[PDB]
Amino acid sequence: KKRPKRLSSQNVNYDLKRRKIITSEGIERSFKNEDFCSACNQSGSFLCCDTCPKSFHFLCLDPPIDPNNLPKGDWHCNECKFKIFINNSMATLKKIESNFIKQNNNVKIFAKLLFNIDSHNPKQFQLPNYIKETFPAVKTGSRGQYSDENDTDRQITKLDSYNPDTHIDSNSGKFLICYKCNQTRLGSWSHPENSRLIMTCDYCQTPWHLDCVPRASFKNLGSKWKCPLHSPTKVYKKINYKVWKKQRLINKKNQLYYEPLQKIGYQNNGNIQIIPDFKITQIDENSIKYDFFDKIYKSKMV
Amino acid sequence: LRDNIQGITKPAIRRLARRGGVKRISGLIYEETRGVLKVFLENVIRDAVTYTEHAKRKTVTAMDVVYALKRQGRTLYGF
Amino acid sequence: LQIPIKLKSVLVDDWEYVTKDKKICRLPADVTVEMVLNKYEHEVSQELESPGSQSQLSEYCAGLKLYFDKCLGNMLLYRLERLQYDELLKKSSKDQKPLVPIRIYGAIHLLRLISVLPELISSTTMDLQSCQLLIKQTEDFLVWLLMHVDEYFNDKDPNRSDDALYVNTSSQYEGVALG
Amino acid sequence: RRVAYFYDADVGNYAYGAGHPMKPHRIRMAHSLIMNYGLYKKMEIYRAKPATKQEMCQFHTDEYIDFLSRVTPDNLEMFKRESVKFNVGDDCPVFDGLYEYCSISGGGSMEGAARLNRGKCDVAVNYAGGLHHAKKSEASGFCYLNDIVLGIIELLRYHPRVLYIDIDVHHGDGVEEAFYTTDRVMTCSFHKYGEFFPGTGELRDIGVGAGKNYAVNVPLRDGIDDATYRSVFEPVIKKIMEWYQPSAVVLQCGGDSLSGDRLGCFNLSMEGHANCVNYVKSFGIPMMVVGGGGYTMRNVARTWCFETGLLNNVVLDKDLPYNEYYEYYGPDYKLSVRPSNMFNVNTPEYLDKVMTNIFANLEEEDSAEAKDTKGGSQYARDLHV
Amino acid sequence: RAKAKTRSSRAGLQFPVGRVHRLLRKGNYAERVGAGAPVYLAAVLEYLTAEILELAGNAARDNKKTRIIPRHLQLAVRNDEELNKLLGRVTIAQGGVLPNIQSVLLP
Amino acid sequence: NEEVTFFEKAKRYIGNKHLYTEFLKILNLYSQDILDLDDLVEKVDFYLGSNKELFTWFKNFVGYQAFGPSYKRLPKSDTFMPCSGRDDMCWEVLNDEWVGHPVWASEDSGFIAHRKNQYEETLFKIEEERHEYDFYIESNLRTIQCLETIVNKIENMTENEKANFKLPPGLGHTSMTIYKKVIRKVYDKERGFEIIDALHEHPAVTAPVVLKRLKQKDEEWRRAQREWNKVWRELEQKVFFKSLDHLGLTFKQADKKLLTTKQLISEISSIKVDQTNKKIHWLTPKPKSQLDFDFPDKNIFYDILCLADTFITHTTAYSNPDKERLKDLLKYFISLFFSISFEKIEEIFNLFANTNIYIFFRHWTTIYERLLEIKQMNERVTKEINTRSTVTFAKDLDLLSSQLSEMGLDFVGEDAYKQVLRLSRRLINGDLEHQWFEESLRQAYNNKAFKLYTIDKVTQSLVKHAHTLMTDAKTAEIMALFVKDRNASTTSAKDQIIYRLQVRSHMSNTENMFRIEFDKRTLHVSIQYIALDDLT
Amino acid sequence: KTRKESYAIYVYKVLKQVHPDTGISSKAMSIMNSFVNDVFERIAGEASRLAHYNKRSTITSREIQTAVRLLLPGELAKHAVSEGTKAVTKYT
Repeated sequence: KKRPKRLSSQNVNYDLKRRKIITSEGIERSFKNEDFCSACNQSGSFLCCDTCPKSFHFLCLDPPIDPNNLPKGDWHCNECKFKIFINNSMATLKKIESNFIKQNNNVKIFAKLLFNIDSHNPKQFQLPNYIKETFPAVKTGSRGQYSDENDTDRQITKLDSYNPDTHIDSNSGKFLICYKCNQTRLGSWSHPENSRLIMTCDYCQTPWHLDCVPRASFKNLGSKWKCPLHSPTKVYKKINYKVWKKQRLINKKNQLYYEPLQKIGYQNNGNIQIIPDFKITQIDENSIKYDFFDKIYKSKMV
Repeated sequence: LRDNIQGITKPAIRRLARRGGVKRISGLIYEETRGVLKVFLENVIRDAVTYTEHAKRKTVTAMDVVYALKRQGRTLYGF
Repeated sequence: LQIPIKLKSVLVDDWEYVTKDKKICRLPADVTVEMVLNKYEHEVSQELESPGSQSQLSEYCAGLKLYFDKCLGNMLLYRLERLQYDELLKKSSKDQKPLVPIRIYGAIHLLRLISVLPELISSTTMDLQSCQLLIKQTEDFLVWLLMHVDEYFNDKDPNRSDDALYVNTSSQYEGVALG
Repeated sequence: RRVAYFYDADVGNYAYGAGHPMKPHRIRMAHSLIMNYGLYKKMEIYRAKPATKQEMCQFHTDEYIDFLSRVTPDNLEMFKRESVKFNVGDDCPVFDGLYEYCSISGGGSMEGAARLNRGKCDVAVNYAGGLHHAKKSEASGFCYLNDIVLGIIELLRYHPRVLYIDIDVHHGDGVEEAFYTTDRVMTCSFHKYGEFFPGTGELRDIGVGAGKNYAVNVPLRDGIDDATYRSVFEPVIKKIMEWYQPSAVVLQCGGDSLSGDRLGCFNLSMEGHANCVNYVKSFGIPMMVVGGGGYTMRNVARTWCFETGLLNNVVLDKDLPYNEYYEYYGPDYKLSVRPSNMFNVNTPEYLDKVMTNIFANLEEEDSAEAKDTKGGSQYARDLHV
Repeated sequence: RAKAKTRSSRAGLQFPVGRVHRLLRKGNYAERVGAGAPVYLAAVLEYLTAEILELAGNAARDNKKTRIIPRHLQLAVRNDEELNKLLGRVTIAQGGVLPNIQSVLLP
Repeated sequence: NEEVTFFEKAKRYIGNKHLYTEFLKILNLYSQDILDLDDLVEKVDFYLGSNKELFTWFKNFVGYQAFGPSYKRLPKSDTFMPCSGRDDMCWEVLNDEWVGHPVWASEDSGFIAHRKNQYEETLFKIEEERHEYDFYIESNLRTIQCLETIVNKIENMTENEKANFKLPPGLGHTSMTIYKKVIRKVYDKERGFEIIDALHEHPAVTAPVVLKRLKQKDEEWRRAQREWNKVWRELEQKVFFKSLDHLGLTFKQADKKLLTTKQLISEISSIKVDQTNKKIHWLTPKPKSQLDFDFPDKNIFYDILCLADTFITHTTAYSNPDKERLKDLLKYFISLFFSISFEKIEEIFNLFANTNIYIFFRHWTTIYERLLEIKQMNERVTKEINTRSTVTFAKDLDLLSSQLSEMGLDFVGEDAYKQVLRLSRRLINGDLEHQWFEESLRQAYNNKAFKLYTIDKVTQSLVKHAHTLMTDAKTAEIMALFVKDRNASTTSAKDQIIYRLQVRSHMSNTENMFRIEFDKRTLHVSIQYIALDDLT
Repeated sequence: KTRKESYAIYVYKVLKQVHPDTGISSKAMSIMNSFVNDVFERIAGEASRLAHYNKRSTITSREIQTAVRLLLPGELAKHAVSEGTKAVTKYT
């Protein structure tokens, strides 16, 4: 059992490998004794160039060519072919795009902005630095998607072992209390079936049980789980419609703005904040009582 | 501008080695000298760029170069 | 550039539709460059002076069309987004008709184009005096887009009505796109 | 009652991939547990029909079949474009025999559906198929061709209403996504909602349009025993059989739900897996049974033999008959294996809530294919050695 | 007052922000010290510590050792090119050197 | 009737400030006239679902008295995807609009496979080895019978048809892939195409040699498969039951960390603070508590002691009189707590005490409930060990002769309880190996009794929780006070308060006091972690 | 006797976060403590001379970022300041 050499098929092939001895002796008589895409930031079908070590995907090309038939000549690059085609060409000893302006008809506002896209590499949309720093809550991802509610290399639990964890707080030790049920229901070690799984929130640390809300999995390996007690990203109404796609968080030079309006009968399409277009006023509890009084007065006419 | 590693002149490298007391110079010395000068220059220039970008400045002063040389233990006087 | 905060929110929502929700805008777009450039042609002549900047605005629109024709596959058009660019040529290679993106692409691609222009003007010797009115015209475009946010840019979803200028991507187009 | 088995000689003669979890070894050796016991007294054996290009193509697209009928590992380089867009890349390895295995599996599925349609056979069981994780044009969940939806549209010719019960294999979704806006097809699946490779769906998926409140889905956690499986299976099935007036069952047995698998941990023994078909066989509604997966061929062959013995309304003995694959199973030599030591995580408060809100929301080419060559030459009677 | 919460937990860090701030203030490096400087320093130290300990564990995994010894730390430091460049003038006790033999020495 | 007090009542109910801001945002979102009735009722059911009186109070003003995150609709532009053979009603029942993706539910997180440890890994490795070798040999024998079928039909009569026997691909069968597959398997990378082409275009010539290169290969494969199956069955004899265990293998490391006092005090304090809240200003907290323990029989109070003495005679760490004094004190708690004078060894009364005796008693009922679970399946195991025996088809190569648990470790011929207690005593005495006990326990049972895998460990803790029971001054003092107050007849609310105030003022406030209420009615025992109404 | 400042528990919880089943000996842990102290001293000195260069009496996170870009070469600094960036993004 401890010697897999002779016990296995050593004469013919191996445990699974194909030894050469089938090809060596085959009793035959019928022969009668004689790279990486900087503009893609992904991985897949790469295509390089004969002049530069850079590579691009087969799909991001400006001429759409099907991947089952590669272009001939190993696809000389956009830079090299456009520097041997239009850029470095006749009428030397001067700047090439100076004579471009004299070749334009009925267009003058783009003096030199049409020659560059003629002789530049393919490139997908990458977010500008000022736009991505304009929203600090918006950040790039692993290869560069949008990542706000999602979620080093630089070149498990089966029994009642995790349920005792995440019950004693790491900071204070106080028991986190569930909302819908007033019992945390840790369970018994003598009877494991009394143990109940509880969850946590990555935003406001709200406790939630697995029985109050329907969950079965753990959304913690690539997407932050949001408890069903916050403002939704979009609402849906049925009575052509408005979904209220939040308003996003602006932070540059504190551009969120903070001023109390009358806060009632204002119709600011949501967009409120609590203190004890793109206009947001503060909300206190007094205006909450005011506009609920207005709402239940206008709702019940009889 | 895009290809300027040839701006370092081979007889200039010869003069630099003559200042160092070199009697005989091989032909493969020049390329390695250009490479080591390029990597040292880009290290010091990166340090000076970081120094002048901490101060919200777009021009590199001589004091930035002096402090960059002091960071690597190659402090130069006169500036 | 003074991009409006609402318009910045619209652009970030466009990025989140392209990347996370992973949806693709309609090839027969309801809105395109005609109902903005022709709107400028027949709109600015009723409240401003007849001579002066009218001809320069017209040639600016012509230059924007000529730039949008040859810039669609270069400065715009995300990795997922380029898929609809391919078969449009495949239809064009058999129907004996050249393809232009002038009549077929919406205003969000105009937003993308006017958002990628600051990072390429510094590559060449851009003349500031001849282009100051160009940043002025682009900021006119941002304030005009800040004016019209309801009847042009819709926030709807294709789950219940197909009038949101944005439809989902199936696993067929995911497989042939993200390969 | 009358039951029929569909089996081909070269149905286990394939190779799905070297070391890949799902295997084609499960079906053929299962037939070795059919004739060796003596179960052929009620077995109507029909060989799987070699379906052609356009005969089965009423569900999947033309280019999909044109790819799988002209792909070999020898010429994978010139077909690399369709390998990455049809989900036949690293998820599904490319081997010779894809088209023929898919054709015989689809032929067996159509034969079972048509034999249910005539009513000559009360129950049409077939383990040669069982591939349902695929969609209209993709091959996800280690399955290439969806072999249940063609059965659905085959029984839709006569039976206006069908009942699809999906025992957990790999969180199947093709049958659910194929019919979502139609009230004539009812889909349900008891499964595990987790971070699986093909896992889609949610409890909130109830149906839209005309198919509203007819596409229910019951999610469970990682690890459920037989008693809790019965307690969660009984009330929802009783409620939907009360409120639909059923006509046909296309329930699919779970191959990956047994104790011990490469992916998925579900604690059902032979009794727990048998009660799912016992509850729906107590009604007497005619039924066609689809086969399952199974990352371990021995356990899935044992539960398939137990299922085939159970459809004869008899209890097969707790001993396996001798065959050419007699040494595959465990040293106990018993058909009923013991359940694994999985902790019971499914608290019945969540199950009661699922029952409560489920009760709340619920209140060409010779088509109809029943032609294939007769078997009987696939004799699995070897001698002891 | 209120419940005491450390600044490391607010910033998602394990290294102490307050201890780094104390050593910065008592270390007479500057007259005034910003709030984000101890957080940034703690993050940098935590990242460097995690990278070095992960490299040491990787170098000790094939050595059948489940504990970090100074030889493992020396191997992790000198094996990485950027760690060798940063710790160019750094001597590690009880670590020795890398076990490399030149090609001319081997017959 | 009024609505102005509901807001402060809800503010007191929620408690947390930021959750109150979130509730305010949700209620304002409802107030600004875009939210339907379903959204507001489904949000109130989560915000204020703990109480139904305030819910029904809210419903008198307003209220009633589609799909999830996946399955998103596709437009009617890409549906014209021309699928041949589509019938009239095929478009009616099949819709391409609603499709679902795994990456849509994953939300850019990849896919993670649920893999086990190395035992299941090597089990799956040898399982796929078995699959590949069995598929190879069955394809080989199928090709033997296929090539033997098509030789007698053209070898019998004449020879002109031998030279010209042109056939379409398929070899006269419904199969279309298998024979080329095995020619590719048994030949080179470039040869197999021209061997199968010759075969196709010229049979009855290369057929005898392709049978010659397939018969002796089949017989060598059969012999190597027989020896492979021998070593394979020798492997399954150890790894069949080990692959069925996922929590008992980690139970050795688990029992070292969940048997501490901190885990148990956190456990009881969990239900203590579950009982503490939502019981003020409208209800009175009962003196009786939860976490009760039931003792159905009394024979389990002695048999574990047959191990316990067997431990301390085996352990050389303790001195000479330590063993006899431990036995004396343990017989003392046998005598006074259960009110039993003496019984043969088998092979409302309330007490106030502290943490160490509490966790000792907790592991006492843990072992008691482990043995209660063991005796719960004792009848069914003693029923079907008798049906468990070797078959008559396994005598070819002497299966079940690996000497795993045939030394008397099986449950045949005796009761399972007595045999497992004897096996645990053999573990205690050191005659039996630990892994041999683990294999015997996982073989004789259905892998349900995972709790007894570290029993010696826990009874070590037991004697430790006895050895420290009469070591320090404080626990010995309270034990002497309990013995002096033990008259086997205590009346409630008569003399227990004097003892409570005498024992509360002697210890400090750091060590909390717990109480045990035991009565003779079905041997009921309740444990309360009382913290209030004791210092007043 | 007297209390001594050390980086024991912090380095240990970082190690347990990145390697749950790998320990460390006393000598190597002293090496790691001295490494942390030396990198702290180097970054503090670089930030101090940066602040003295600009006549700045305040050392903020920008000084630490500049010091990490200066002393640490290659991309190893960059991820580090990226970590510092999200540290600030978690602090604010």
